[PDB]
Amino acid sequence: SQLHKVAQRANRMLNVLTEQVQLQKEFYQVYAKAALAKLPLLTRANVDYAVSEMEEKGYVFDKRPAGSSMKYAMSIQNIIDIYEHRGVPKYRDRYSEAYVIFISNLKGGVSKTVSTVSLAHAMRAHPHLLMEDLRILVIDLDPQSSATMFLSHKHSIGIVNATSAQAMLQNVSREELLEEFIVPSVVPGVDVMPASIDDAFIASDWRELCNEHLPGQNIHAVLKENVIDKLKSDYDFILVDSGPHLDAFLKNALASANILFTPLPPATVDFHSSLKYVARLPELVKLISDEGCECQLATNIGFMSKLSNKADHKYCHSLAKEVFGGDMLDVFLPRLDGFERCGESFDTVISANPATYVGSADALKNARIAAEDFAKAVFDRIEFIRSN
Amino acid sequence: SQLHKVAQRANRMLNVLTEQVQLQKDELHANEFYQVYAKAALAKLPLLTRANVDYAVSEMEEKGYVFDKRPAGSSMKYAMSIQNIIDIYEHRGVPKYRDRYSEAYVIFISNLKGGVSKTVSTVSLAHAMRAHPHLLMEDLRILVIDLDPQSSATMFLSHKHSIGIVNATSAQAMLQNVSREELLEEFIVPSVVPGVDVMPASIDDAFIASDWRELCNEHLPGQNIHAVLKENVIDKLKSDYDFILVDSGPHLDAFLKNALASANILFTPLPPATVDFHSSLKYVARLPELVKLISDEGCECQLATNIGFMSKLSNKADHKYCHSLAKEVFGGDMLDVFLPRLDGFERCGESFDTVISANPATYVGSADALKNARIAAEDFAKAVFDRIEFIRSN
Ligand SMILES: Nc1ncnc2c1ncn2[C@@H]1O[C@H](COP(=O)(O)OP(=O)(O)O)[C@@H](O)[C@H]1O
Ligand SMILES: Nc1ncnc2c1ncn2[C@@H]1O[C@H](COP(=O)(O)OP(=O)(O)O)[C@@H](O)[C@H]1O
Ligand SMILES: Nc1ncnc2c1ncn2[C@@H]1O[C@H](COP(=O)(O)OP(=O)(O)O)[C@@H](O)[C@H]1O
Ligand SMILES: Nc1ncnc2c1ncn2[C@@H]1O[C@H](COP(=O)(O)OP(=O)(O)O)[C@@H](O)[C@H]1O
Ligand SMILES: [Mg+2]
Ligand SMILES: [Mg+2]
Repeated sequence: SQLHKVAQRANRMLNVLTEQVQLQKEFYQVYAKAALAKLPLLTRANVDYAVSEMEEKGYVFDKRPAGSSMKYAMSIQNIIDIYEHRGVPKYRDRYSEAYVIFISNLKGGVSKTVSTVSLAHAMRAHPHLLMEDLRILVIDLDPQSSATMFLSHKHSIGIVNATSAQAMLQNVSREELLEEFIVPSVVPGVDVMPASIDDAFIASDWRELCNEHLPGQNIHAVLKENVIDKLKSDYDFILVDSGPHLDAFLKNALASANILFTPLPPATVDFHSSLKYVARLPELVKLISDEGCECQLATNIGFMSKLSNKADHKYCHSLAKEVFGGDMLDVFLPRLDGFERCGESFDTVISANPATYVGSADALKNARIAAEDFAKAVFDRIEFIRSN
Repeated sequence: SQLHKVAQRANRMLNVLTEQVQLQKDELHANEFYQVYAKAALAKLPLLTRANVDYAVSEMEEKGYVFDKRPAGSSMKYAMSIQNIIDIYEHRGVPKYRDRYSEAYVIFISNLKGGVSKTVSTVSLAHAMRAHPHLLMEDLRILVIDLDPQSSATMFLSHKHSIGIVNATSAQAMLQNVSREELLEEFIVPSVVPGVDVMPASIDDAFIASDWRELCNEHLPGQNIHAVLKENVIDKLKSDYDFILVDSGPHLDAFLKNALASANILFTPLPPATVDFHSSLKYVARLPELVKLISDEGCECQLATNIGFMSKLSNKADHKYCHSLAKEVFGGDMLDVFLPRLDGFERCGESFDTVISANPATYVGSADALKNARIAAEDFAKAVFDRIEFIRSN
């Protein structure tokens, strides 16, 4: 019974490791005052007018020493406050309930996680969307916790116990969710409900686990009802990311989504595997419905992901347009060195500090712009869907 | 309901692309594996000498055996393939592995924490043992059973256009319960290295894992749901392979339980980062419980032991520390060799090549890098082979 023998030493080392991590436990972006004029609706004159009026009222802007005289170091919140002061409404002023996005595809490694966390940070901080003052939550439902690691700071969560899966089973109050399950990401305004390796055991025993702690509740509606419905007034966008496993987490994510996006890989074979997922989607929803709840799933938008300037890639892109037609996004996510490098250190191209970036400055810049163009394209497609 | 319309079109496009893929398929040739040895280098191998190699070659040629030769400047020179070397050992009367072990030994490199190298380790172990310079006299027959719908093992083992669109998968074989002969002819496919075969996987298997219980009750009425891989596949191929390695995704589902119930031994790749190592130890502590659950609902696992090894290890300060903790946890069951993080592995990984199969004439990296990683795979495979020999012979 040596498995027990090694298992017991393992159990003891865990407590030793947990102590080592708990004994170890920021956005870089600021704007010069003059730089705000480049933003929509702002001018050098109206920014100075709003700034002086706010300071007269008592507001204090962030500043940082610039050699001799000290200068304004506008944070994203400072900019958002300036738009508010000037009477520009926020996104929540026209939509009164969180919209749920699920970037999904049974084929793994196609960028579900990177496009998810990039979309969240880039919508928040997009130059043209700051006036929208977006509140965004990313719910991680993959036990591998890739979204969690991208959104938090290494020595911030350390060992996570309160996970999205735990919240689903415990069925707590809006207040407890906000206070004990949700954690802020590196970019203020974007939050994450983390995941951990222990959730793999939760997924495995979902049936029985639901009978015990959630007697009578439909097994596919647990995330929507015990978590998302309680946070509907606290966020403008809620993005769910799960692993590629066709299990309870994936089904609960599907049942809670308002819209789906499918990242489409460009290599003929990966594209082929992705189409099988696209072809069986209606089958999965039917299955969910027939045995419980209905998905208020609007449409499924496709976008090429990790696209390169290669004959075969352009060819599959041609085929994707044919398959998705109108539901094809006009913007794609290019394969770029910036995404690759940031991916290595679990940074989003929006959160990576350019001063620390171990790579070409241009590569980081180009990737940020790609993420911004993709986020703007997604935001506008969603605006069209919700405005009609 | 445009969801149905997009699906319809996706389906039509699928059929189109299937045909286009099938037409591009290129049949694989066993005599194409790149590795060849100079006749003179054979004397460096175990049990061979300059004189007994010269005698063996001459005696074999006299019986009609023909060794390939290639122009090398001023003369044509022998280009010895691994099969030619295996045949020289046989000519000399050296027994093979199957002459002392008559049933396949099942290995499962497992860990619920993902990206720890379960796949690259499995695939590198399979190719590197078969083609290890010091294990050629064993003439090994190795099968890799891919049970991950993402099919990473399948991709590493085959050539892009050698396999085509996959339908006959490991998961399908488990449900169809076909004969030994049908498995050998319709499901098993050869990898780029002769002697190492693969039972492939495909994205469709994700639906099979999800509906497992209903599918078993329907296609396999009355059979224990944890005993399917062992009884419908592996037990039938026991005389056909020396080692059978199983690779599944990092999901606690039927494929992983079926692999556990089938293995003779387990290896746990242990990642070097504190938190990853931490997630791995949670898996190691829960193993007994996993095995116990399977025992309670059906079959008993015959898992000998669980050997741990450091994977993607770097000569770093923090890594050295976790390596110490791993020793304390696994103790005598820690392998002495580790798989280091190396650019060769990373580059080969991007093109789904094994560092054993990668042709140095095509490698888009430094020659030293590929060579270093090939040697690291060979050292790891020999250590694993030696450890299993000790267990099986004592
Ligand atoms: N556009 C891109 N360009 C370059 N690398 C990318 C891009 N999108 C994702 N990646 C990288 O590809 C891998 C797979 O992406 P990931 O988001 O984890 O996929 P899923 O979430 O599909 O498994 C990661 O290692 C990631 O850093
Ligand atoms: N924000 C995060 N939260 C949790 N885990 C993380 C985070 N960022 C990275 N990780 C995990 O920790 C590891 C850190 O890599 P490592 O090379 O040890 O880092 P450093 O060199 O930062 O110690 C990764 O392989 C990953 O599994
Ligand atoms: N020793 C290594 N050095 C460098 N890269 C490695 C090494 N082992 C694995 N990798 C790379 O790490 C990734 C994860 O390995 P993989 O075998 O797929 O893990 P699992 O099978 O753990 O999901 C792949 O991109 C792979 O090529
Ligand atoms: N042996 C294989 N069998 C099936 N799919 C493979 C195999 N080797 C690689 N692949 C898949 O095909 C892709 C090949 O990359 P890609 O950039 O399209 O290649 P090329 O540029 O070779 O067309 C990988 O991302 C992987 O998903
Ligand atoms: Mg992911
Ligand atoms: Mg794998």
